[PDB]
Amino acid sequence: MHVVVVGGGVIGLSVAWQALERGLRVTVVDPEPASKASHVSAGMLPAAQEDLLRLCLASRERYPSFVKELEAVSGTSAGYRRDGVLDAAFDDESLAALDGLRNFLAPLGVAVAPLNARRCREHEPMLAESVRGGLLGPDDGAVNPRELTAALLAAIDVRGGTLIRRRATEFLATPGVLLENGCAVHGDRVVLSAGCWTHRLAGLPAGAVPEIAPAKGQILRLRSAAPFLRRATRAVTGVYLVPRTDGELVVGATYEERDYDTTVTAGGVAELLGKVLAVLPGAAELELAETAAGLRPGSPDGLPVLGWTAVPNLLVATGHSRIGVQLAPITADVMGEMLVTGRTPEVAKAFAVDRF
Amino acid sequence: MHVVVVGGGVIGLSVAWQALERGLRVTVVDPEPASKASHVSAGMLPAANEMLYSQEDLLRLCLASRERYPSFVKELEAVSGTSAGYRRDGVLDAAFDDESLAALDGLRNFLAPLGVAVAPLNARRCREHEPMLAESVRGGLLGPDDGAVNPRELTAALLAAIDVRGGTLIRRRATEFLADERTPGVLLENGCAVHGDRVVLSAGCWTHRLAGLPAGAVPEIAPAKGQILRLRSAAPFLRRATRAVTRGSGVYLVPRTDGELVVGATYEERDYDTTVTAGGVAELLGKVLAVLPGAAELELAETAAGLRPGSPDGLPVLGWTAVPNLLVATGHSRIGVQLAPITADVMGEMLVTGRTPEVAKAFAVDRF
Ligand SMILES: Cc1cc2nc3c(=O)[nH]c(=O)nc-3n(C[C@H](O)[C@H](O)[C@H](O)COP(=O)(O)OP(=O)(O)OC[C@H]3O[C@@H](n4cnc5c(N)ncnc54)[C@H](O)[C@@H]3O)c2cc1C
Ligand SMILES: Cc1cc2nc3c(=O)[nH]c(=O)nc-3n(C[C@H](O)[C@H](O)[C@H](O)COP(=O)(O)OP(=O)(O)OC[C@H]3O[C@@H](n4cnc5c(N)ncnc54)[C@H](O)[C@@H]3O)c2cc1C
Repeated sequence: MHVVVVGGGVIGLSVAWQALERGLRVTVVDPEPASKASHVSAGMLPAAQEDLLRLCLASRERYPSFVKELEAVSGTSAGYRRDGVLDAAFDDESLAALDGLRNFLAPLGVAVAPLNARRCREHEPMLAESVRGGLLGPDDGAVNPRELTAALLAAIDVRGGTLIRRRATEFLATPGVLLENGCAVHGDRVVLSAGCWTHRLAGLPAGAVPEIAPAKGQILRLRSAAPFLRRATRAVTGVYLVPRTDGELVVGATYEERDYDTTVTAGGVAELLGKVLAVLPGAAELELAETAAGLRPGSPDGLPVLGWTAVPNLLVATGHSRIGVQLAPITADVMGEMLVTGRTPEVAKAFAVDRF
Repeated sequence: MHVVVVGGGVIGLSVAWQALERGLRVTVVDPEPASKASHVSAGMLPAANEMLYSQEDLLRLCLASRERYPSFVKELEAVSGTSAGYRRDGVLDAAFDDESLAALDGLRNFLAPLGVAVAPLNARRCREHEPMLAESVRGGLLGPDDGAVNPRELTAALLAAIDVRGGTLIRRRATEFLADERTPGVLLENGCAVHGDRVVLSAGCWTHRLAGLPAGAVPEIAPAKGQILRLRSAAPFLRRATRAVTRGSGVYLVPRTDGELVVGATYEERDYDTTVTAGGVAELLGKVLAVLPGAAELELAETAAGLRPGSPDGLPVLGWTAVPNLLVATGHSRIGVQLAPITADVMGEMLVTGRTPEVAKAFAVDRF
């Protein structure tokens, strides 16, 4: 059977890859794959709503083997680091949220080591002395989404998946899509995973797909020749600080309701620099190498949108908002199953399209 | 006669242009003209400031350049058929606390004797001239006859003009000064040589680093790093070149006609480093958003960093060296765009007459 995946960010690429891994034939339609939210994304993979939590822990459990399998097929690196994740808090408010977080994670078998202010500074010398304590998640990490999507693209190629670099301009009642150049592509199944543009595809029957509203996020990248920070760090007052091996240090992110605007603004960059310098005062001399902005794919109730629509053979896989890099593997596994079996794995039932 | 100008930022391009205008033949040596401090520069053309209070000679140099700027630009656009991006809509000096409002009183008294139009403005009048100022504005001064230039457009014109008048541009690095010959010259990185009747060094903070210079000839032109940024809106955000002071620190806000808004600048001692840093950009954004809170929505379009050419005593270095037929024209530090015209006029005279105009005597090389 043949599945057409509309949109090729981290969510359609992963989905398309796993569909191939399950012996399906796959076409991905996207004029510029891995160019949007997935391009600017930080790739923090923090452990962290019961249903969503369960979805995240499953994706978490799966991440290591997902990456292993992907590198094997692709002969490429996905840039997955498992050096643990440091949660650092700097005031009463934030130190209390850590207690809540640690209590939320103990029952579920997630390694979480509480750290007092001192222990925090020993794990990360570059933290400001105002640090009040933290949590260490030694089994967690972070990925470089740019490397992850590059691998997904390589793997999809190796397995003979087709990539069409054109815009899907219309959905056709088997299902298919019209492309901007006039050519058409039908398949046995169609999967929409076009981020915050999913619901904007002309020809979708009213009510089929809910509004995947964009949530803007500005983000920046600093650099030093040698890495500045020891490991993926969350500093709460939340700012995400993700060191790459080559000296890049990602700093995200703003969360904003600005429709589809992706302008990098004085306000946003000032917000981010303010946070990083408050908790990493030595970051003052790091080079500001990049500033960017992307759109998170939302949903009317803030949770992912996975499974069948009321339109036969039309599925969706979107609305991962703040954590799609994190949810990418489980989403891929889940949609694989759905396509092959016709049934919806238990862990995904909460995110059916029909709930609206 | 033939003059070789080493270095082609705003100071050698202007100098070279005026030398041509005076019928000299001119060669400019610079691998990438107008690429350094002159590229990042804001182009504020302020009359005077706290810095000139205890510096009568420099003040006199600045006021002369100020007087000359309008006609300099007129003459340059005429020769070049190009715009230099000189705006004369006046300059707004805005203050935001007691400290800064008092410094304005001092500044207004400093400028009245020198024939500089300066209109005091109360907090209300400030907000009427510039609606985007924060409501904490405490009062200002308007300098209606002052303005600002876009250095990028100014150097483009200088380059066009120099071309039109048959000046030669050699896009190579001068690697060595050739001393002790009938005439002075420079060796280039590609091995070719260029002599002239006069040589003028105007290579910013690299001037003193040219191999072959006799010891003591040129003093240390030490770099002073400055980061600067550019914001943008489709329609202009700020009405005119604005200086805002608060909490004992200043920021320059220079609107261009196309919506670009320049915001400078940091002053830092980092030798020759021109890295744009988290610290520097945070400094600048902090200042602009404090006094222009609406600037939060503006696009951050560009960040940059440049090296100001300094001098052992902080004043320009103009005139002859102890090496015969070897002149210099550098060390303008924070205000070379402002001083560019007068510097050009002055060096023209020096080359043609052999004498040093009175206004420039204070900046002789030999003072060290
Ligand atoms: C600043 C920022 C930081 C983030 N940090 C993290 C983090 O640290 N950890 C984490 O887990 N998550 C993070 N996220 C979230 C995560 O990056 C996103 O949820 C995820 O990238 C969504 O993937 P997606 O493929 O659904 O959408 P996208 O990556 O936006 O991909 C959608 C694709 O659809 C395509 N498309 C659009 N219209 C059409 C059409 N008509 N035809 C064909 N194709 C089309 C586009 O070209 C695009 O490539 C972050 C997001 C942002 C904005
Ligand atoms: C951030 C910042 C903001 C500023 N804002 C203002 C302002 O608002 N108003 C104002 O008046 N001034 C301002 N200035 C000052 C102004 O930018 C400088 O004083 C002026 O640029 C000095 O220019 P210059 O031509 O001497 O040197 P530069 O512009 O540095 O030019 C020197 C040139 O020499 C060339 N060169 C170097 N070595 C060699 C070699 N061996 N052979 C050949 N060529 C060589 C270089 O390539 C370069 O093009 C600012 C400066 C900075 C850094």
